[PDB]
Amino acid sequence: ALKAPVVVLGAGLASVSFVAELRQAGYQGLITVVGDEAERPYDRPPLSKDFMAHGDAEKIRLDCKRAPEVEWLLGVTAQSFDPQAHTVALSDGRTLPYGTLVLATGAAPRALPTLQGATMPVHTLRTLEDARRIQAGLRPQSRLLIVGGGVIGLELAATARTAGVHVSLVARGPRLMSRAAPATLADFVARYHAAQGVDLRFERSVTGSVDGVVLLDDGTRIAADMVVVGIGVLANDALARAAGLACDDGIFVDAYGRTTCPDVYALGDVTRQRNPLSGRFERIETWSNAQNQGIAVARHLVDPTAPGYAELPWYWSDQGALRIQVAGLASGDEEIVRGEVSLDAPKFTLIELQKGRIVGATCVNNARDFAPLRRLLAVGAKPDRAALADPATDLRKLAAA
Amino acid sequence: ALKAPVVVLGAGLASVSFVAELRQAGYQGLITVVGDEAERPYDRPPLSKDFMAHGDAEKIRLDCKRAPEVEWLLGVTAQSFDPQAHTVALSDGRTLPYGTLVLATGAAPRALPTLQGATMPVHTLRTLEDARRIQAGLRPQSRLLIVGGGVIGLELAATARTAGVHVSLVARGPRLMSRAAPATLADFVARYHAAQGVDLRFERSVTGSVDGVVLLDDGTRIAADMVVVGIGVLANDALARAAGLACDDGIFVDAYGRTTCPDVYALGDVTRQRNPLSGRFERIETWSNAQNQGIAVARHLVDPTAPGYAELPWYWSDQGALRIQVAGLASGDEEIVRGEVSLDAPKFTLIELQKGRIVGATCVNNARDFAPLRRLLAVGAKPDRAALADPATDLRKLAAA
Ligand SMILES: Cc1cc2nc3c(=O)[nH]c(=O)nc-3n(C[C@H](O)[C@H](O)[C@H](O)COP(=O)(O)OP(=O)(O)OC[C@H]3O[C@@H](n4cnc5c(N)ncnc54)[C@H](O)[C@@H]3O)c2cc1C
Ligand SMILES: Cc1cc2nc3c(=O)[nH]c(=O)nc-3n(C[C@H](O)[C@H](O)[C@H](O)COP(=O)(O)OP(=O)(O)OC[C@H]3O[C@@H](n4cnc5c(N)ncnc54)[C@H](O)[C@@H]3O)c2cc1C
Repeated sequence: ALKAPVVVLGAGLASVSFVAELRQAGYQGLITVVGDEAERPYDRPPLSKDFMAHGDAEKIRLDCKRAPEVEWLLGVTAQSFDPQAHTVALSDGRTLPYGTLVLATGAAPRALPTLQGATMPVHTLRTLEDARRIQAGLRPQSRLLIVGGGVIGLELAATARTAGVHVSLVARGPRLMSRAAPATLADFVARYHAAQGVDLRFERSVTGSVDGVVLLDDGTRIAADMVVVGIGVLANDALARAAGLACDDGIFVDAYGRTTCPDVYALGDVTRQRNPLSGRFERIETWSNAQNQGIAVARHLVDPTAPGYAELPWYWSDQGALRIQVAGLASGDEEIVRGEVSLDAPKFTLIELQKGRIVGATCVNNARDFAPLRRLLAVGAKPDRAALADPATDLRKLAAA
Repeated sequence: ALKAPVVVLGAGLASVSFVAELRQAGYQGLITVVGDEAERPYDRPPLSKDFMAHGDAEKIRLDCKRAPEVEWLLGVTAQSFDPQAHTVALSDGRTLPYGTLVLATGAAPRALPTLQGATMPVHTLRTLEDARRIQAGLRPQSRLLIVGGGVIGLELAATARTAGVHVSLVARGPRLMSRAAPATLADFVARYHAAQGVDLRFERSVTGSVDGVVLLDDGTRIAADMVVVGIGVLANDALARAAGLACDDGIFVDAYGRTTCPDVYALGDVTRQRNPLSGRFERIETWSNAQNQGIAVARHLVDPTAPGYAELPWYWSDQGALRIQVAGLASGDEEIVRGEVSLDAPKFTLIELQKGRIVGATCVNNARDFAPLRRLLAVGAKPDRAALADPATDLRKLAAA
């Protein structure tokens, strides 16, 4: 079952979390991790946040201390694996044997086809190298165009505005954060960014570019010194596809992290997995999934009596003055708004319900509300909805009860 | 790998095809098939076609002759399996051991929630029992309402009209055959059915029913003596879900038929699998998939050097005077029409292309064109598009070349 030696492909958060849990759970056999980036393993959320603003990579490294006795092959690419021979072929000419192989290769930013032949700077923001490259170009009074309405681009937008950079943003949909964000939140977030000077263009797509100017599908133009594309990511599932595993922009796994190939597991951004709230398979793209799924899969490998991965989804985003936290589903049949939604000292909570049952929650500048709401969400609580609205109500009391 | 004994859950076409191929390929160990219907294994396409019209079940049985030495447990339901203990629990109190378990449990018609409390006859059409029940009610001059725009309902519509039954049809979309049928075909098919007296209602949904009358979302009513619901099917994946396999309205499998649980495979209508033309996972709902996927998975189990399942999708439908055949994708960036599209002696061929490459084809009353088109499709031929249109052109010559 858990057969030594263990080989993990990828050295991001999912991998680090997985190998630390293997050790903590008591597995003492060989663990080897192959990571294509020549970087001490590091966390990505700071890259569009404090790192983009302050530049110290030694504040963003992951703690591999809870993972003793691991050989990390950094700067090495796994090129293929042979699931019959139980081997992995590496870019440096070496081959690793495995008893258990774990694919934790993450995802990469989607390229924008219309900007393929561009003769102006066009970047994406995924790696430390990407962040350093973008940061090197955030000159005060320069012009940045962000393509896409997702959180990472909005975090970059806020960071750029704080740095004195002019920011325009083009999104193909009618709202920001179309993925897993309640409309009420998305609308407020647009109002916030507009108030901070972001030039927002909804329902537009990029059709191309000429001599430093980006073209839009309404026949207009946006001049910029740099474009940062953030229209989503694609799973890094090429090795899985070539080896015959079931994949579709993501490696399909069950709650034990098993792929369709025996002795091969997958974790984190590279996986397509069940969302227990929707009951549908989705590629979850969050820090909490990478950590939590890695831990759960490791725990169950060492102790097969342990339950499978069962945590419900959530994420956060830091956009200037907005500390955003979102859990569960973006919508149900009812939204309750706790507090006022205002640009004057923003602070509010949203609760999404389905037939009286909490299926999601949002907190903006209210971390204290978020933890008990996630607990109510996890048990599918059906609380009094006037109480949920009632600003008197203490949610922590509710959660403990 | 292929470990004896073999147990298959489900005794439909996928199962029969799979076990016959195991025997033909040379596997000589135990094979036991569990089938919940107390019926000699039978094919479903006749149920909305000649069986509905003539009623002889002994014309629709599957040939199990190429599957010698198989014990068929008919009228028995598999209630669960334990993938650790390698056992299956049966409804008759017995337990089967397995070395290799194969889930071939098909799919069941979706119920229409708005008709749940109906006090008039409401049926679906999947089984021999269903067909006999519906047929018993096809009284000449009675009124039948079909809900859904799919092929099975249209086949029933044609059969009913031939039997002197008045037929109305409600579809929520703007066209018939919204799934895997080119719009050109769907439009023609509607014209055909309307000409044969079917009362077609597009862009309407059923909101309920009262005392023998069905209610629609445009505020109107349709009286009927019988409703047959055909709004699609849902995979019978409950045993897989309970046992911890990756599922989402269908059991995920790779091209070897492997699920995420070692020693457990799945075939046919119950699977969600890669469509090589789209490169996306889909639940394929066709006779040819059930047969071909069953054969390919069996072949590779006996001979691991054999390739995985690789056949491209296709189906046919018999609707009165229309013998419809459809292969590949419904659309690309180009459609070529061979022949005239006319209700006067219907006979035409459609070819769908993507950047010059054939990605799909349709034949109406032209079986001779269909076989070479499927061959051109399989190799992704890029033929001369004037030649493809040119009625002189012989496609069989093209295919052999
Ligand atoms: C800028 C940014 C900001 C973010 N902010 C937040 C946030 O505030 N909150 C939040 O919830 N989430 C956030 N995320 C998301 C989060 O960081 C991801 O969910 C997480 O990184 C996924 O971890 P992972 O280990 O699965 O994948 P990854 O971090 O992508 O790690 C995979 C590693 O494997 C490597 N690899 C791929 N193929 C091979 C190969 N063949 N051989 C060797 N190595 C290979 C990759 O290059 C990569 O280094 C952010 C992400 C980014 C990029
Ligand atoms: C009326 C009709 C007309 C059709 N016409 C066409 C056509 O013209 N062309 C075409 O391409 N396709 C057609 N099809 C589709 C085609 O028949 C299916 O794709 C095919 O039946 C799928 O085969 P299967 O073996 O995967 O599933 P099934 O035929 O559904 O067989 C599965 C069997 O497993 C049983 N089962 C489920 N759960 C259990 C359990 N726990 N224990 C034991 N047994 C269980 C089921 O009850 C069923 O008997 C038609 C289908 C129908 C219903």
